[PDB]
Amino acid sequence: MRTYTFDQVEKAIEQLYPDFTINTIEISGEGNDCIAYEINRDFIFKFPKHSRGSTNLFNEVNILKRIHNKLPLPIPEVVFTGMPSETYQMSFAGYTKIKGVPLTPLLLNNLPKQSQNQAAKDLARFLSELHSINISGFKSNLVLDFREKINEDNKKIKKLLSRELKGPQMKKVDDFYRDILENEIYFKYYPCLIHNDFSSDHILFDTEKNTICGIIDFGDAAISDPDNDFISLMEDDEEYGMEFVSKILNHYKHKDIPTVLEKYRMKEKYWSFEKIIYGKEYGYMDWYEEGLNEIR
Ligand SMILES: Nc1nc2c(ncn2[C@@H]2O[C@H](CO)[C@@H](O)[C@H]2O)c(=O)[nH]1
Ligand SMILES: [Cl-]
Repeated sequence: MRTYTFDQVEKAIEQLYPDFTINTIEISGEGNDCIAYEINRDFIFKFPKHSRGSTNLFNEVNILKRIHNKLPLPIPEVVFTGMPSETYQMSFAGYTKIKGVPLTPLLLNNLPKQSQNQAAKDLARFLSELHSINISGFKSNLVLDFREKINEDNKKIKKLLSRELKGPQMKKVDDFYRDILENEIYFKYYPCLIHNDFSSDHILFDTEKNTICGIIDFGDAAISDPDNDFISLMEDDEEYGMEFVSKILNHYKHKDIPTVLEKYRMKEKYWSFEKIIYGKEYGYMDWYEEGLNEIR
């Protein structure tokens, strides 16, 4: 976590875009990587909160450039870019603002049923088109192999928690990982481009038309398991629930729905472990203690 004032934001952008006069600045929203500023009412400028976030911002800028006209929904179009330094791979990025509000579970459920169903179809067509984008020209570094990630997570957890857990407790963590890794269904998928953070906060809605009008926040985008993009929608608390996602799956012509459900169940048990690792790697200490407490 690092912080910006309006004066730094304006100065940073002026250095590189001297001819863009700034009138108004205000915070649009915040994710885990960047703060997003609304400039001149019509632009969103993301500035990274730390080096990791900046690397994700850099990722987002390059992916958006590659897929800019391949999708059936608006996505952010980059119009302004910052520069690298010893600290940030990209100091900021500016794009055209997508008007609209997040499609919260609450909003979605209050829509007429025909609109709920168009939303499901629209989300599926967007995912289908996305997961079909040809990935040849993509940076091979973008590939996230789930088997590799799980193995590396198991060594990170050991190394992080070795002096925190009693032996029997670490042995059970070890068992959990071993069990995950002997199940081939988590690891057999055809890699493609995925949004990888495809949740309701990132789906923008036009409440005059009652239709989805944008997908945002491509900072986690990767070449990986397409099923990631359904499981992130399935949580009942903060997301859409099984019923709605099962309409999406059906429009998508998903062939193996029980496999999607099993990946969701495993991801849900996996969350404590993600909180420890994501906690340390994004320096969110609250998450770390929560997952550690849970593990006991
Ligand atoms: N309404 C709107 N919000 C955005 C846009 N880009 C970023 N944000 C907000 O800022 C947060 C961090 O990117 C997002 O998750 C949204 O809350 C945009 O184009 N339109
Ligand atoms: Cl249909």
